[PDB]
This record gives sequence, C-alpha cells and structure tokens, in this order.
Amino acid sequence: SIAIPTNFTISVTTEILPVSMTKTSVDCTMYICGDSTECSNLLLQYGSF
Amino acid sequence: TSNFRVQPTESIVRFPNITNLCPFGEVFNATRFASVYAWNRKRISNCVA
Repeated sequence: SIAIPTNFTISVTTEILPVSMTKTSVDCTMYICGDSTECSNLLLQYGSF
Repeated sequence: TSNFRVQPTESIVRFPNITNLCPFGEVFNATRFASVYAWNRKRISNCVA
C-alpha cells in the first residue's frame, strides 16, 4: 500500500531570529561615585575592576 | 577615553529666611534638671541653631 499526493500546496511560514541586543556601556565613577572626588579615591583602591 | 562632565560654575546656597535665635543658651545652662527616668523632652523649632 502506498499513498501518493495529487494536488500540492505552497505555504509561507514566518521565522523569528534575534540578531543583536541593545548595545550598552557604563562608567563606574558616574554610576558608583557620581562625580564625587571623595569616592573616586576609594574606588581606585579596589584595583582595576 | 573617559567621561566628560561639565564643571560647576559657582555654588548656590539657599536657606529659609528665618533668623530667630534658639533657646539653647538656657536649655543647656538650665538651673533645674530633671531625673533620669522623668526626662523632660523639649522640642525646638523655628530658630537658627
């Protein structure tokens, strides 16, 4: 027993692929210390984090 | 390279236009002082300290 199609169909299926995220950057002293020169001295004591 | 932050131009200070002298002179130097358990809590307001 064999089943053979007679009339075909053509579909269009969408596909979703991310390619990139939102490019982001950050600065410690503005984030961590906030332009304060008292914290700017403390932060550098923690090495090159 | 780094973060550019515009240096502040000058310093601006604003305080309420009140110049009443606080009664601390007689509060600390009061003649009679209460006991430890019956401490007389005093509220000071509307005066420059």
